[PDB]
Amino acid sequence: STVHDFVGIGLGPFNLGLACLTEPIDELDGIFLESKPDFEWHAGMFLDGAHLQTPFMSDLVTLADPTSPYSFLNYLKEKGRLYSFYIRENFYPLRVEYDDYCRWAANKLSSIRFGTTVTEVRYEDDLYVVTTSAGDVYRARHLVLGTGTPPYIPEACQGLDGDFIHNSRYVQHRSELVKKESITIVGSGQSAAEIYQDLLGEIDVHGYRLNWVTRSPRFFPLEYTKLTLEMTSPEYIDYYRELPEATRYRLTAEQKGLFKGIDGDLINEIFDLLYQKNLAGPVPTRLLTNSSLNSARHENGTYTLAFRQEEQGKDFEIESQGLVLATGYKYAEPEFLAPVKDRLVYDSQGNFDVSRAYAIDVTGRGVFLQNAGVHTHSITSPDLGMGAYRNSCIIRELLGTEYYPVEKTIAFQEFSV
Amino acid sequence: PSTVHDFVGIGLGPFNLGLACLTEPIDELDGIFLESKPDFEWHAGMFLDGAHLQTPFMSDLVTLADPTSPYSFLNYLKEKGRLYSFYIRENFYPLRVEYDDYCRWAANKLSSIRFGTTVTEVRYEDDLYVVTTSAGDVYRARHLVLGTGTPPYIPEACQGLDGDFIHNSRYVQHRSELVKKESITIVGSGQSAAEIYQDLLGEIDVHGYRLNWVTRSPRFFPLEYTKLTLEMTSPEYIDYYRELPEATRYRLTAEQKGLFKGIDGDLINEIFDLLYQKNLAGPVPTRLLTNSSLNSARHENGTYTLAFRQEEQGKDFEIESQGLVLATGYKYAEPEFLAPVKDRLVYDSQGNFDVSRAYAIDVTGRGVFLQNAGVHTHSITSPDLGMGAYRNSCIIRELLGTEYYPVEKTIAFQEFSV
Amino acid sequence: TVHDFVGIGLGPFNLGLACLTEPIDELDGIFLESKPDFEWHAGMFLDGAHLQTPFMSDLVTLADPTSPYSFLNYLKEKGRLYSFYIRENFYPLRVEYDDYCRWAANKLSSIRFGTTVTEVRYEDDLYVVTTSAGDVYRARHLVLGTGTPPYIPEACQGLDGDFIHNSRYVQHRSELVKKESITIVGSGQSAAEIYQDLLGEIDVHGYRLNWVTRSPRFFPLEYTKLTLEMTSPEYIDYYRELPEATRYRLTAEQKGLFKGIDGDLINEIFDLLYQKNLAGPVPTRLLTNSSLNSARHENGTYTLAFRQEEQGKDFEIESQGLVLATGYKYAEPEFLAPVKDRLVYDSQGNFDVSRAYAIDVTGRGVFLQNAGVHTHSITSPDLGMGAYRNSCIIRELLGTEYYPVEKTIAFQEFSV
Amino acid sequence: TVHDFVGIGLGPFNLGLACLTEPIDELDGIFLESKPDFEWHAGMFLDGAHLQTPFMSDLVTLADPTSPYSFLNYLKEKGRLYSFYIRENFYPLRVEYDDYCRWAANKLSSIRFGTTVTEVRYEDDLYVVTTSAGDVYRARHLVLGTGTPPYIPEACQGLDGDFIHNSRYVQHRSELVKKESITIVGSGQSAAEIYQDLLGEIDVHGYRLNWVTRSPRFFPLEYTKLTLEMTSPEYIDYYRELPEATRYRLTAEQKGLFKGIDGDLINEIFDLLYQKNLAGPVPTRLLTNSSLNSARHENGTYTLAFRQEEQGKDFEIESQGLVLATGYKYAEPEFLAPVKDRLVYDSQGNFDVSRAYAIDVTGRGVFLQNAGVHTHSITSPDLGMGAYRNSCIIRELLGTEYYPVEKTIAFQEFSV
Ligand SMILES: Cc1cc2nc3c(=O)[nH]c(=O)nc-3n(C[C@H](O)[C@H](O)[C@H](O)COP(=O)(O)OP(=O)(O)OC[C@H]3O[C@@H](n4cnc5c(N)ncnc54)[C@H](O)[C@@H]3O)c2cc1C
Ligand SMILES: Cc1cc2nc3c(=O)[nH]c(=O)nc-3n(C[C@H](O)[C@H](O)[C@H](O)COP(=O)(O)OP(=O)(O)OC[C@H]3O[C@@H](n4cnc5c(N)ncnc54)[C@H](O)[C@@H]3O)c2cc1C
Ligand SMILES: Cc1cc2nc3c(=O)[nH]c(=O)nc-3n(C[C@H](O)[C@H](O)[C@H](O)COP(=O)(O)OP(=O)(O)OC[C@H]3O[C@@H](n4cnc5c(N)ncnc54)[C@H](O)[C@@H]3O)c2cc1C
Ligand SMILES: NC(=O)c1ccc[n+]([C@@H]2O[C@H](COP(=O)([O-])OP(=O)(O)OC[C@H]3O[C@@H](n4cnc5c(N)ncnc54)[C@H](OP(=O)(O)O)[C@@H]3O)[C@@H](O)[C@H]2O)c1
Ligand SMILES: NC(=O)c1ccc[n+]([C@@H]2O[C@H](COP(=O)([O-])OP(=O)(O)OC[C@H]3O[C@@H](n4cnc5c(N)ncnc54)[C@H](OP(=O)(O)O)[C@@H]3O)[C@@H](O)[C@H]2O)c1
Ligand SMILES: NC(=O)c1ccc[n+]([C@@H]2O[C@H](COP(=O)([O-])OP(=O)(O)OC[C@H]3O[C@@H](n4cnc5c(N)ncnc54)[C@H](OP(=O)(O)O)[C@@H]3O)[C@@H](O)[C@H]2O)c1
Ligand SMILES: NC(=O)c1ccc[n+]([C@@H]2O[C@H](COP(=O)([O-])OP(=O)(O)OC[C@H]3O[C@@H](n4cnc5c(N)ncnc54)[C@H](OP(=O)(O)O)[C@@H]3O)[C@@H](O)[C@H]2O)c1
Repeated sequence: STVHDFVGIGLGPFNLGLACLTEPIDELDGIFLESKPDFEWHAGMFLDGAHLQTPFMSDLVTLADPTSPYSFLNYLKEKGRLYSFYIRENFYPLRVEYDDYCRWAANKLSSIRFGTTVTEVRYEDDLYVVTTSAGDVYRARHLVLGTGTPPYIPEACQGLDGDFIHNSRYVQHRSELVKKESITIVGSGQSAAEIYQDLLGEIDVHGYRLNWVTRSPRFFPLEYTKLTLEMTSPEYIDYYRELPEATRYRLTAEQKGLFKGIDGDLINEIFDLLYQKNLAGPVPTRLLTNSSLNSARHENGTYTLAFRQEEQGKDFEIESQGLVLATGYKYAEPEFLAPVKDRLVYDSQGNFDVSRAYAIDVTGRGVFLQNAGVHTHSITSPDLGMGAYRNSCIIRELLGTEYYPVEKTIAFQEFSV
Repeated sequence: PSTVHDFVGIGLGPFNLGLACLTEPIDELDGIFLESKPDFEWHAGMFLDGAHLQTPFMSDLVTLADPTSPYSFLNYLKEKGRLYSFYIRENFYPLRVEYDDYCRWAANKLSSIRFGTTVTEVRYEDDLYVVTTSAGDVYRARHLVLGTGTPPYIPEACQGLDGDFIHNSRYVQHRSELVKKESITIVGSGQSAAEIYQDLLGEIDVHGYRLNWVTRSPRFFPLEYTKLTLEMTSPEYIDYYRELPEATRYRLTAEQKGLFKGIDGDLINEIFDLLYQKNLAGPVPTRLLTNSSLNSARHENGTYTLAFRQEEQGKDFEIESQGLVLATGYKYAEPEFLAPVKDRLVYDSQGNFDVSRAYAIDVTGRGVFLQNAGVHTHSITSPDLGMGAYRNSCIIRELLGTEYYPVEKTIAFQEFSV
Repeated sequence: TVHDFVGIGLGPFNLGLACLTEPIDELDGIFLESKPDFEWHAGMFLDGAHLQTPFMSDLVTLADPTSPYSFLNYLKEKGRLYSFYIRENFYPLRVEYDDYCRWAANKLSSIRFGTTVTEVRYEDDLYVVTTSAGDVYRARHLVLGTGTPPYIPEACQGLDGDFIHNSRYVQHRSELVKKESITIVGSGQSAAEIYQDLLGEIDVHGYRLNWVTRSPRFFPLEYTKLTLEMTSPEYIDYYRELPEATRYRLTAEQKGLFKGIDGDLINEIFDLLYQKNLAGPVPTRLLTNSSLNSARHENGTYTLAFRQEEQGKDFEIESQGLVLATGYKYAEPEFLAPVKDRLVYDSQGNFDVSRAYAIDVTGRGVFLQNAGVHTHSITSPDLGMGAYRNSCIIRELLGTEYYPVEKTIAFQEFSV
Repeated sequence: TVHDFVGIGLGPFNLGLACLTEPIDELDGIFLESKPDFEWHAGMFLDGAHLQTPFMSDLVTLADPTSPYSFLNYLKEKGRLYSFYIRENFYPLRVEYDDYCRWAANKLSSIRFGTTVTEVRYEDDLYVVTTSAGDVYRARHLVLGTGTPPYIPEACQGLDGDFIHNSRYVQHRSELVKKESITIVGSGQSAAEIYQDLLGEIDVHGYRLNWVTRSPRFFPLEYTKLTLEMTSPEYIDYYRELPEATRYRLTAEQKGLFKGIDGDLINEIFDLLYQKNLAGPVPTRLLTNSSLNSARHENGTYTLAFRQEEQGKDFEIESQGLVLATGYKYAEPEFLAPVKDRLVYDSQGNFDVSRAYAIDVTGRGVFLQNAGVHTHSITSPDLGMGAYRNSCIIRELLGTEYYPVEKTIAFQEFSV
């Protein structure tokens, strides 16, 4: 029956931003399929005071069209909170506020189908046939994959017994963790430090042991200096994508400090808190680096975790009743892409050889990939501050026209000669 | 010549320009704006290097009334190809030259502005306000929105003073002359004076002049910018402040000076650090004096003879300076062109415009609207860029009868009235 | 046995005088403290609370950085100097500063704890100080350092119930958080710290939280560096020489210079209000320009009659908890009754403190720590000027200037 | 006359040793310095330049806060203590620290300025130190503190023209701004301060400003407090015990821990670029990943051959002015030639500095200040660990501890 211009699979910030940007475009009509009954953005990490790491301009539309009615500032105006935000004079919205803002934006759009899980994608008669778990079938000429990056746990914890959790479900399991006699957090990303700051603040009223163990060499901060922020730019992606595949993969091993790590102010608040608590006596906490969790066993409601200090070359074990795996996220190719696997391009490492224009299929403009492209677009791939730019390039290729102006240079420095 | 507009805006500063930007998509409103200068220009004499706004960029021409408006600072940055650079800069306060460039950019997009037009006479006839220009043109409108700003103020001691002294509003144009002199004296301790002092103190070793900073103020007090005090820049505080007695309001205007005047706290601290840095190499020939009012001045032998009095201590003293920079502020004066319609304007017991809560100054309560110059009725919000959109939205509401842009009634956590 | 001086009270100002006078052998002093050990406003030991002056304003440093009683040498001895080095924060925590003073007073032998002064007499060119236990000390000079007791409004004198002055907040916090409603009177630094503490857990206990003050705004502590130059020797020289009526009118105008709120705490309070208001309306009220004029206690509930002094309207507030954060005030200690004929007073009844911090007819017999805002402006209760004042006292007691006393420190001139 | 030790060189580390050993009567030391007086990188005395470590990292404070040679006591003597207190900045200006170090050296009795060491011999179980003037000193121990001389790329060895290393920038600034083009090579803190200085006057002189660096990014100095805990005694113990190949790999991947740009300075450079770009296109280039491989001089211009080592592309830059901010490197001094057999080397040819900072076969005869990143990681050139290493050196010299040597300062653990 009906054949749309494109189907959006998943409705996270990137595909929702595409939905807000394509809604006023008449000659371009797409639909978005989302498994959840409504938008929801990492609710398990809705800690008190938690905020974005990027300014409010990295919302769904502003960096492409500040006049769009779905901007964060327009959302604050409708809620009667714009003047209060003006006085707050903070660039970073709280996560619970950004999540409510996204739900508010998705509710203004009619191109979204909530409660719809894509289970099969087929290519028939020059059309992509999308089938959902409820049996509904959609057809279109292009696809925009925005399924995000699911949680990642070390394989040493796959099949582990007990009540251990990934950080993506921390808030729902907080009441149980604070009742235990010991808690161990694995990892040292931003989520680990937030949870560590959270549990360390109440370490007196509960009396547990708090262990923070990570494989990284240091609790390194997020490199947020402005000359480095210029690498989140179109001209750098131009230079980075043209590099040989071996150079891009070697860079990704050394560029994790540019988009991961801990907020510098959070590290300093954690030290200040440690200093404050230690005035009343020794604090029952441990912080270890260069230690990789290699195996874990459960018994009597207690975990025996085996680490190896890879730098020192020594093994040690830690016993703890609570286990929070703040081990990050990792993309895996969705199973619904199996019938069209022969139409998708791959690189010499088994991952999608994403084009400069964010395409992953043989035609070069049929299947578009949101996120999951660090090996081809560097730190800009999961960046909320580049979602409107990427959606601009996707709109430009889908439409042929540059509906939203796409900047070619933004940086004072040059990366290529 | 046969047209009757809904209103005529007199003067095109940031407040009336914001009204122009906000009424442009309103078809039921027919406005026209008359500006003396050939183009927009915003205190160009204070375009010192690095100088920036005291209010975040959301206090632009439209955003607090309509973030979706095409005349916002963010949309302007997007069009200039600078939006991502400002994103990385991560600074709420635009440069002054940047804000000026943005306002000229927005005025160029409108069709309702007549530049090079100086209003000389306003008359009332046939239930219409007749506005004559210096070129002889005549515009008729049902309403008026007055936005002529606040001209410079100099003390009575300097009226009819000889020499090359300057008010701070002409500093950038006279800077290359001032740095040649043997001594410079700054009078006043507002934000303008401190910016000039820092600029001249930064080059004190390159030019070898004495640098005097003398103020009538009791201290170099900072701009009170803490957030609970910022909540007084709100509509609910205006509701409270406006309905206070006239004597109470005039007393608060004398005491609320540190709320919207004074110096940025960061600038005061950077001044001290620079004094500390320069003092390492030897005595810095600079004087910082407070509680001292300039009572008399004369220009003889090519130099100035300033007579001060330390009002708190009660002792007179003199300062000799070849340069004189009066950073003594601005003050509104009733424009001459309103003379033929003073019978239709409402005044308080002090002789100033008894500006209504809805920003009207005429007898009907909705014919002549006043931008700025309303501190005695609207407190610190009167010259605040962060309340221009709010005032214009109330003005638009009185012109239409309907609230085109939503007008917030409460924004603050605290309460001011019981 | 007759000493050179007897110090009455052992707060930070007399303790600093103790550490500064220990190496001076030509001075014999003794200090009498009522309490068993040193304790500094322990009722305000809120979590994270810190000083409002940098650590260089400790007991000795601004007079002698080499003294062994410095905060830095204290940290060195506690194995915490390097951690403090990484902390890179000028402001010690309040519990830390209390522990530091306790560590310093207790390294000295000139302090007699558990000793309350009851009467002071002048008998043949000597000051004779008798204690509550009957013992008697004689000295040629006296150094009064008894501090400033809490102040409560007249509307609360003889008030029934369990209300507290903020100076006893830490002890009574467990019971206040049980109540259905809490009202804070005042808007100083103590009131805002308590408000921030109670607002942080307003969801946990679900009480209504009121913050009503007589101040016109929640004005911040004016802390910019050019204003800090008024905490200088040259400003006291200028301020003390002003006419007494000028000084008294100035004290009403310089409240924001030392009796406000830390600007960052004000901003933290607004952000917490903004944060909690996302979930729903926060049951809190913040009112200004309101004076507490009468209070009554009925069935564990307080009825507080307020008047908005600017608007001119009365209003009431019902609250089960009442925290008076209404500041402190110096009262003439009754043990000075026999020597009142030797003390100099001004036209308003307060001690006419000389520039050299003396309050007796000889200009060098009785010295007053603190309680001198009307003569020395904001420098009187300032920990940053405790070492300067003590070196001037030592200068009078010695005849020679032991510790170098700065004459000018500021870039600006206050006097012409 | 045979002393207990001879100090060779008088930089901050050996000057600190001199202040810490002055009150030790059981120790007889002497220090020999080539300069007529103390001078600390005066070629980098740009206006506003400050230390990157707090003032507690002075000559003595972290070992003995009571020492009369502390920065705070220097400020007291200069009548500048209160103004510094108002300044409330942890970082002294470089001109200030240089004046303070000169002040401390003039108070001491153990320094011979204008004395260059030309030879070191070992005979009769003593070290023989011969100066260029022919004077001969004997002592049981030696402490080497000759610093790290400038390093320039070998592509600039024997280069013609008026090019300079950044060590001499202030002396050549007047002539640099007259040229039509200036190129800075490298991206440490030195290069960034120079770029900011020249960019600030780019509208006054009309040169083109080039900033090219082999570094992959203009990375900031990692200064967050959990990383600062790696500058600690416990991290040195863990680090030194690691295998030698592991230590040499860490020195390559820890340049951002002490050899970056101050984060505030990066953001200021970007803001200045934003500001000046408002008026028009600013004539400046910033390039990374580019190594300088060849350089030749023509008339009064330089032709520089660069290679972007990542993109794999050669390019050239035409520049009249050349400023090499390429860092510093320790080379073994020639005066150690006769005693090389008594020194210990590792597999790479560098000194195998022990945990107690010794480099001689006896493990306690010759100590090395600085020049030990491969053995003590980022603490080796750090002013914040100068008093600690000097306290250990004094412990080895005196046989036991004189100043308290902390065993643990951090909250985290590095060894398991
Ligand atoms: C706690 C946290 C905070 C972060 N903060 C920031 C920040 O401040 N700035 C920044 O730049 N980055 C940030 N990131 C990184 C990144 O921007 C986010 O992870 C972001 O959510 C990624 O957007 P996405 O749409 O690609 O993924 P997601 O938000 O995970 O979108 C995936 C969506 O697709 C749906 N879906 C999945 N499979 C199917 C299917 N088969 N059919 C239909 N729907 C499906 C899912 O239900 C989900 O709604 C943060 C990440 C985390 C975890
Ligand atoms: C240097 C400086 C910086 C400031 N920065 C800020 C800030 O960051 N934030 C803030 O909130 N406030 C700020 N202010 C205060 C205030 O917002 C400004 O003074 C602002 O320019 C006032 O706008 P206005 O339109 O009322 O006056 P103006 O900008 O002065 O507008 C008056 C205009 O009307 C024209 N005009 C006058 N008479 C006539 C006539 N008869 N016919 C025709 N045209 C006429 C004039 O030519 C002029 O263009 C600043 C003030 C100064 C001086
Ligand atoms: C919570 C709080 C925090 C403050 N923080 C700062 C700050 O950071 N910086 C600053 O500059 N100022 C600060 N102040 C203000 C002021 O410096 C302090 O109040 C300071 O404690 C005053 O010192 P004092 O010795 O004069 O008074 P106190 O510290 O009160 O000393 C009085 C002492 O004398 C004893 N005493 C009283 N009567 C007798 C008697 N008859 N016989 C014997 N002993 C007696 C008392 O038991 C007590 O020990 C703060 C005040 C408060 C309340
Ligand atoms: N709005 C916000 O503030 C916010 C909040 C959360 C996340 N984010 C962003 O989301 C992204 C991910 O953040 P994240 O903190 O959730 O995850 P993350 O940054 O990827 O951190 C994962 C941590 O787990 C460690 N790890 C992995 N496997 C391990 C093993 N076997 N044993 C021990 N440690 C192991 C990793 O060490 P290695 O270093 O060796 O890999 C790493 O330290 C980042 O880009 C972040 O900026 C932002
Ligand atoms: N965006 C920006 O950065 C910026 C720049 C400039 C201005 N502004 C704002 O514009 C407004 C005016 O600023 P402004 O600094 O130009 O003026 P101002 O704040 O009014 O300062 C005037 C100074 O001159 C003093 N003075 C007046 N008459 C005197 C006399 N006879 N003798 C000695 N001193 C005398 C005044 O002392 P008294 O205190 O006794 O009156 C006062 O200190 C302010 O609200 C300001 O915030 C903002
Ligand atoms: N280490 C620290 O950070 C720290 C902590 C606490 C205190 N301090 C210092 O200790 C001193 C005292 O602090 P504080 O906050 O406890 O006292 P405070 O500064 O004197 O504040 C007292 C408050 O109570 C108000 N008040 C007085 N009588 C009232 C009445 N009848 N009705 C309503 N309100 C009334 C006052 O309003 P009015 O303005 O009208 O008088 C004032 O707002 C200050 O100098 C402070 O800087 C420092
Ligand atoms: N307190 C202060 O303000 C201050 C001031 C100056 C210095 N310092 C400290 O002194 C130490 C040295 O600082 P520094 O800035 O003088 O030097 P530096 O940190 O060692 O920086 C040297 C720069 O020159 C580059 N380089 C070397 N050879 C090159 C070549 N052939 N071609 C291109 N680039 C080349 C290096 O690239 P690579 O990255 O590949 O090596 C590096 O970027 C640091 O620890 C610093 O913290 C402190």
